[PDB]
Amino acid sequence: MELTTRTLPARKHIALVAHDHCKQMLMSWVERHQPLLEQHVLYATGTTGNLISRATGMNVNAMLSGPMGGDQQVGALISEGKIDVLIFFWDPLNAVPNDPDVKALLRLATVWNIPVATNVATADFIIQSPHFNDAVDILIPDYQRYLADRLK
Amino acid sequence: MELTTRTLPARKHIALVAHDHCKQMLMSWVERHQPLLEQHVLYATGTTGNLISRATGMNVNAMLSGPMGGDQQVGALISEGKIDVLIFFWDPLNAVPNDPDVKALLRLATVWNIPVATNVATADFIIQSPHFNDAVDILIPDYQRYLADRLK
Amino acid sequence: MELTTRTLPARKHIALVAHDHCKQMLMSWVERHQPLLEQHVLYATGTTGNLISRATGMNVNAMLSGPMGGDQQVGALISEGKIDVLIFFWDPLNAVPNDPDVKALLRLATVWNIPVATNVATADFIIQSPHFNDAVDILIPDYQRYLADRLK
Amino acid sequence: MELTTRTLPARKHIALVAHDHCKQMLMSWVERHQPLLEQHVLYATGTTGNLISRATGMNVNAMLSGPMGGDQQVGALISEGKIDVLIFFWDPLNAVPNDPDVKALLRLATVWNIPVATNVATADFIIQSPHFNDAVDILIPDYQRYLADRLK
Amino acid sequence: MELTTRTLPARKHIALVAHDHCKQMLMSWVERHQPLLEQHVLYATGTTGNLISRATGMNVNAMLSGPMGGDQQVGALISEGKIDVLIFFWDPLNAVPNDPDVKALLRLATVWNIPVATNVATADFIIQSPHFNDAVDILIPDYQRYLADRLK
Amino acid sequence: MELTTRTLPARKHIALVAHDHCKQMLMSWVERHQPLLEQHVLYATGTTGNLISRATGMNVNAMLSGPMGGDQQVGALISEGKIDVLIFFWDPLNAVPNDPDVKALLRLATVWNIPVATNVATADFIIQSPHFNDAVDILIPDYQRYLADRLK
Repeated sequence: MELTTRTLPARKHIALVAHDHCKQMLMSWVERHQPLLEQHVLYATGTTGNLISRATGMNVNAMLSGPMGGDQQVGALISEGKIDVLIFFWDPLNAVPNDPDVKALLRLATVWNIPVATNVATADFIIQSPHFNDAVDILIPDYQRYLADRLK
Repeated sequence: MELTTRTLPARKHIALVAHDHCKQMLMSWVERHQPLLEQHVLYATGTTGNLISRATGMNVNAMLSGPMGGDQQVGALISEGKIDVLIFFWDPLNAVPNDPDVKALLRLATVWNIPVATNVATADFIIQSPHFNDAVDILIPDYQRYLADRLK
Repeated sequence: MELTTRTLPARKHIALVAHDHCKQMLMSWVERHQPLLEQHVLYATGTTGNLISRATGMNVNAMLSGPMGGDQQVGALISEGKIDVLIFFWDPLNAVPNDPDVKALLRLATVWNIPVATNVATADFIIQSPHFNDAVDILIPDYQRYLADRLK
Repeated sequence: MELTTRTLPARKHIALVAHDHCKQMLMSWVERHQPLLEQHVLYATGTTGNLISRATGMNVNAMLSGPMGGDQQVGALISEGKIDVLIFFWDPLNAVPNDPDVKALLRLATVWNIPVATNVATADFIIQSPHFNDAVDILIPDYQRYLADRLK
Repeated sequence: MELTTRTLPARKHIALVAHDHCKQMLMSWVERHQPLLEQHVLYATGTTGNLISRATGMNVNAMLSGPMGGDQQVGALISEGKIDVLIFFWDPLNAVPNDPDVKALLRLATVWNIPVATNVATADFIIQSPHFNDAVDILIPDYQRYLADRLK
Repeated sequence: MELTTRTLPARKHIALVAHDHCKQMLMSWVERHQPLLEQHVLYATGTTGNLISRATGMNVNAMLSGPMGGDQQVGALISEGKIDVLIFFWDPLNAVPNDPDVKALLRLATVWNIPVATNVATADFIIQSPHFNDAVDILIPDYQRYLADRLK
């Protein structure tokens, strides 16, 4: 598939998501990096988002709870180039009912080539990276040509 | 889980999705019922959408292609009460790349209790039902109450 | 591929299956439509079946419980043209051990093109549909042609 | 859970199933042990069963093809205690459409505790075992106590 | 695909694994077969292995707990040809977090064609089989040729 | 549960894995950062490894091909604390036979909290991160305590 470029802005649109057993883990991480995160645009699934705004006082755009469709809402935003970073702490030790949604979301994040962290170590590596606070160009699939070839 | 209601408008917002090996099967179903479908509002994933509007002249609100995010866009619309009927002809004899997206879409449609058809027989029954062209209430989960329980 | 036709009888052979968290929904639905379900022949997996028979007094041919093989028994009956309608309320908010059995059953229902409802709205539309109490022809794959093409 | 006992007959009801890329393997295996297999009752999925009977002249009770519902037909027979042994050479290297049916089939063979082989090595150890031609007691879930528990 | 052969030594390297609900079963099975098992080399996942040695006094090479990587460690050993027999009593009635690991390990055992038992009935037939203590040749995929093709 | 800590050495042990449709993408990424990667220890699955070394002349500890067990070999080393970073470019637009193996590897990489990149953007952010060349502490599950409770 042919590729094209997209610019991730200096102020990132970050999606924050965590399963219940990983919530306290995501909360700790968000709290120790708050000064930095307060500089970007935050999005989150329903429960996670409300817990964060409650604990940190930061402004978060909360979507629907994951099981109720929040996961796919974030997925759609990503496919629309509305999300630049995805922090998804899914539980690797307890199966969830929205497992397909979880896999679907990660699949799309892979496809659209945006930075993705599924654990703390990766999250720290990402936010400490130089281009986290600067604009940078990434290579994304050329959807227009992808679609055109589908209709030939 | 506490339930509430939502009213499906007389002119239904119908999403039409089909995997490649099912596109001809969907095309034919749409042509056979065009006189009826013309009275409603059509949505579809990228490829399916363009193939239809071209072969019938009907106006279809085409989202991104399934693999590229279309399925999740539809799922999001469903969870937001913007889609009232789902017609999804997925291939039952051929694994696909966006299988998780497929399962996640069907799960949400189940959750939000909207009429869903995954084959021709079900689609025919739904479309021939008396209230297909009428406003009718459906029971939906009470998100607000559901969320509160979560933040407690 | 290669398709032929089957005629669903006026007196439908209906399979009723529900996951625990959805059993009350199914039960209520059955009670509200007992007059009509009174006619037609009813089948069900173990637990679901006995509960219905025990609360409504209707005759129900109960198979093994889902986890014990009931889903596959229904599946087999469908592929053998013994089931005409499938009412399957699977839980979209909880994971189950017989998940593959569930997906397998829905795959076969799709393949054999019979009316399938996975939520109340879909069930209501199918049962309210005019040709629900009539003989209706459905397009089904021609197994003979399919098998012949396998042993070429 | 409650467990009771069942006796596997001296003369076993064997189910033979193989995916397309494993068919030649199953065929050879069958040919090498034909004299012994002819002493038992043979069952198979559509394609597999015909290929075997056409090549060996053996009497095989062929079910529908796997993708068309044969796997579930076998699963049901196992759950009903009509299949005592399962030889299923599935393909661990290729896609395969009826994947859930495959997992569901193996799930039931595990649940109902019957000898199961998914490769030649295991198939050989099983058929060469001293009690392959004898009656053998196996522990199986006690459905009665299971269902009774599910109710009341 | 090119196939070659490997010889399973007379003294087998057995891997023993069991999900929680099946541990008691495996334990008892091991004790009733302790005489024969002592003549072999035993391996097991963290929890399973410790319980066994702490009850039978037998020497068991315990890997990591399954959910922590045990299943994959066993998987690697098999592909490396260091495991000859796999006795894996996985829970067919309860969803586990390491589900993919479970499936991946079973996939590999199938690929490398080693004797595998997933229930007691199969475990008994395999262990009593004549060549369980003899050196036996098995067909395995010829990796050397398989790799060479990949690099053409 | 109980978490302990581990220190990734300044000289990282990097695992490189890619599905066929992503190999060209990984090669390009590798050569683009060869100067830096040259200072670290590289590991990879069969095909990927050979293709890399045979192209850059860098030393690569190649494992078996993914479908043949290499995915689990890598997963095993990660769980053993031998792999510090994982670059896994899996195909998001094409389903693979060793899919369970793929998910299991990703699951373990999540549990053991190591930096994980599934696309180029994530890989670049990690490798461009300042502490990529420093000794860094990461929180990991306290296995000892974990196992202790299991045997309480």
